[PDB]
Amino acid sequence: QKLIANQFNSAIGKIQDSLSSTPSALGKLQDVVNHNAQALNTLVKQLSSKFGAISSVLNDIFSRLDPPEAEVQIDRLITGRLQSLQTYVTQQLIRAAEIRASANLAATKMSECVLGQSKRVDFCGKGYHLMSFPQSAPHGVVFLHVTYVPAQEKNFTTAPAICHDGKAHFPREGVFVSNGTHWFVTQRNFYEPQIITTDNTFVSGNCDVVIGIVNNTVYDPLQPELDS
Amino acid sequence: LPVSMTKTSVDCTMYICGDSTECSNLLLQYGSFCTQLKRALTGIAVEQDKNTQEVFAQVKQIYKTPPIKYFGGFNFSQILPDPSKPSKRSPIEDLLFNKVTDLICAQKFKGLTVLPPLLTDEMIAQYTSALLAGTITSGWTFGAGPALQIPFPMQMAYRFNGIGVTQNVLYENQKLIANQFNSAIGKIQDSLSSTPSALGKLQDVVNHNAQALNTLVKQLSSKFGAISSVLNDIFSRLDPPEAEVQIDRLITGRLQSLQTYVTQQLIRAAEIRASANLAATKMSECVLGQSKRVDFCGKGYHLMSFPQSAPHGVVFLH
Amino acid sequence: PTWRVYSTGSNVFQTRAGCLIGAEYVNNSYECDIPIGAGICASYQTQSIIAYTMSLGAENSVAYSNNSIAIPTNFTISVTTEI
Ligand SMILES: *[C@@H]1O[C@H](CO)[C@@H](O[C@@H]2O[C@H](CO)[C@@H](O)[C@H](O)[C@H]2NC(C)=O)[C@H](O)[C@H]1NC(C)=O
Ligand SMILES: *[C@@H]1O[C@H](CO)[C@@H](O[C@@H]2O[C@H](CO)[C@@H](O)[C@H](O)[C@H]2NC(C)=O)[C@H](O)[C@H]1NC(C)=O
Ligand SMILES: *[C@@H]1O[C@H](CO)[C@@H](O[C@@H]2O[C@H](CO)[C@@H](O)[C@H](O)[C@H]2NC(C)=O)[C@H](O)[C@H]1NC(C)=O
Ligand SMILES: *[C@@H]1O[C@H](CO)[C@@H](O[C@@H]2O[C@H](CO)[C@@H](O)[C@H](O)[C@H]2NC(C)=O)[C@H](O)[C@H]1NC(C)=O
Ligand SMILES: *[C@@H]1O[C@H](CO)[C@@H](O[C@@H]2O[C@H](CO)[C@@H](O)[C@H](O)[C@H]2NC(C)=O)[C@H](O)[C@H]1NC(C)=O
Ligand SMILES: *[C@@H]1O[C@H](CO)[C@@H](O[C@@H]2O[C@H](CO)[C@@H](O)[C@H](O)[C@H]2NC(C)=O)[C@H](O)[C@H]1NC(C)=O
Repeated sequence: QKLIANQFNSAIGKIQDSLSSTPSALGKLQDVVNHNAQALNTLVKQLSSKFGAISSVLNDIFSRLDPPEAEVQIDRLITGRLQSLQTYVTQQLIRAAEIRASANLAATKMSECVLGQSKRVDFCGKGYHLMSFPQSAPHGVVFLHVTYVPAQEKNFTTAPAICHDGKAHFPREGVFVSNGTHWFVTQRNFYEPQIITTDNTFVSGNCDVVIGIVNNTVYDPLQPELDS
Repeated sequence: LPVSMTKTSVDCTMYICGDSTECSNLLLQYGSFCTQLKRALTGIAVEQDKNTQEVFAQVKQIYKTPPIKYFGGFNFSQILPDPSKPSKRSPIEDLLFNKVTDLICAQKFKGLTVLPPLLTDEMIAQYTSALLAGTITSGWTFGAGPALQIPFPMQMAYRFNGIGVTQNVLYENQKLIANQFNSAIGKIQDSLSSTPSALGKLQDVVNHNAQALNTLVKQLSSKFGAISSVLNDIFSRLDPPEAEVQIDRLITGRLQSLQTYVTQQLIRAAEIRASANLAATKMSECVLGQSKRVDFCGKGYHLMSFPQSAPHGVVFLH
Repeated sequence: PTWRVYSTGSNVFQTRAGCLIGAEYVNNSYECDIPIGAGICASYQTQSIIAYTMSLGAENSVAYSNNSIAIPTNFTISVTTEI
């Protein structure tokens, strides 16, 4: 418990420095803000376009020419500006679709990673999922995923089954390993050797059909008690 | 599953004006449409490479299969790389590449060009080979941390327990399961070689892009209400007082056509991005692990999956 | 607009994406910053700009055998961000 607590505290301590030091970790939200600002600024700047007219200012056009020519000039300007507005609206609709997709993904992630534990690989982090915590950021969410990663691995010699008294034994929930001399049964994700007994093995058939079976002994807990 | 789309670039001046300078001078007076169009096309181009990176570049290291290829009776010859051919591709990959395929010069002379991808086919093949080596030698352990070796029959026993069937079922039926797997791979190769309509999606993507480019090229033969579809004959046959109307109308028509092209490309890019995201999810949960979701990684109880690369897409064998 | 870079001093490289002038090709392979295309990409280090073929990652080989297994003996808790 103490080691796990210390590791978690160290990770949460380091995450703030990791966020602060790198100035491009929050690039998605900044990209959203920049895209909106650029679209609006471009729409503002389009008002200075002449679009084939004598001038981009309407008052002078009305004050200098007759209705027959002022009409065509202002029609040109009106057409150009309406085209600009329509382009802006279409681009906004496409960006809204993209943001809706991202929001649906965020909702699914908060439902499955924060409100429960997920068995989906690489969905709530890199590794084996434990839990997640949400935080709010301008125009978005930030998930902190806690993950179990194995380390300090060791080699061993394995065997599919153990033949004893003309019977084949298989592990209920573990794997058979050997350190060179003796055989043990251990869980597949953490090394914890144990003595092969009848409690942690089950029998199925004789031992002349399984390729790679290994001779050894299985210790029955009942005999020492009934012999004492 | 399609992953990427063809990257295109468009030159404004050569499309709208061509070889006329006064047309360029007038075009300077219609705003910053070209900056918008170029920016959108560049964004799509970068997004394509991002899609390919997300789908394929998921393993930190490049794993290699052992020199001796014995895996408990399973063959794996039809999906592992072949060292004889220079491209270093599996047979299935070779069929997939050979099954999906002056107009380019005509398009180029009008200002429409195609940019090359960042990742060549050899690099994608190398990534797929690394994924296959990892899933054969290690299992699902290489996607959750360091890669740990485990014999293949024991991996299949674990995957049998994952679907509610005990280990003895595999261990007493090893040869039958191996023979069924080998026959299934052979039938997959034969069926892929025989039927030519299996690769319809990628061909559809390619055809749609080509058709859009052809329509854009053919829009230059329209008059839009002017007196001719060529700028030089308009400028050489009228006075500057009256040529402006014709040139303005032609320019507006061509700008509208090119805007429509850009909008269609944006919508198609959104669809391809959705497909690429689905492909990345499938690579994460069907190849790097075992999935309990029904019908996500095939019809039946999922055991495993193998990736292969195809032109602008991925092929999963479940 | 009259800024041509002639030759030699900036070197000339023929890639599949075009002609590169100003960068020197190197035989090394690095995880690169500025993508150019066709697997060729550039960076800044020597002092000058260098172009190279990007490296996909470190080569690894897993000791596969009929009767060899690897089992962890320790663990690590990791906290990761997703925005
Ligand atoms: C398990 O055994 C394998 C092979 O016996 C080890 O892989 C070797 O590691 C050494 C490093 O000490 C290298 O010099 C060899 O080239 C490796 N051989 C192969 C075939 O890859 C592996 O290191 C062992 N595992 C542990 C945790 O020590
Ligand atoms: C394999 O593991 C067994 C069990 O831990 C080891 O046997 C013990 O080894 C220690 C080390 O000297 C002795 O003090 C014990 O008395 C041994 N117990 C028994 C029941 O034999 C064995 O030495 C290990 N083998 C190797 C090669 O490390
Ligand atoms: C495991 O034990 C069995 C039986 O104890 C061994 O099978 C015997 O091997 C001897 C050879 O020394 C033969 O003479 C016998 O006919 C075999 N059968 C029996 C019932 O004794 C077997 O060799 C041992 N080792 C392995 C790897 O299975
Ligand atoms: C244990 O592995 C070895 C290989 O490391 C197997 O021996 C044969 O090795 C050759 C190498 O040229 C392969 O082509 C064969 O496929 C391997 N098997 C056979 C039956 O020849 C050996 O078979 C493996 N052990 C068992 C019990 O299958
Ligand atoms: C894996 O399958 C391939 C076929 O895809 C086998 O190669 C064939 O071997 C037979 C020998 O009976 C030849 O007649 C065929 O011409 C071979 N085909 C090809 C494409 O090479 C290969 O032998 C199988 N693997 C093993 C270990 O047997
Ligand atoms: C498992 O790993 C932890 C660290 O991840 C090890 O704890 C470290 O042990 C060394 C040596 O005693 C100390 O110098 C460190 O300060 C410890 N770290 C922490 C965070 O307490 C632990 O010893 C490892 N366990 C095994 C069995 O190897």
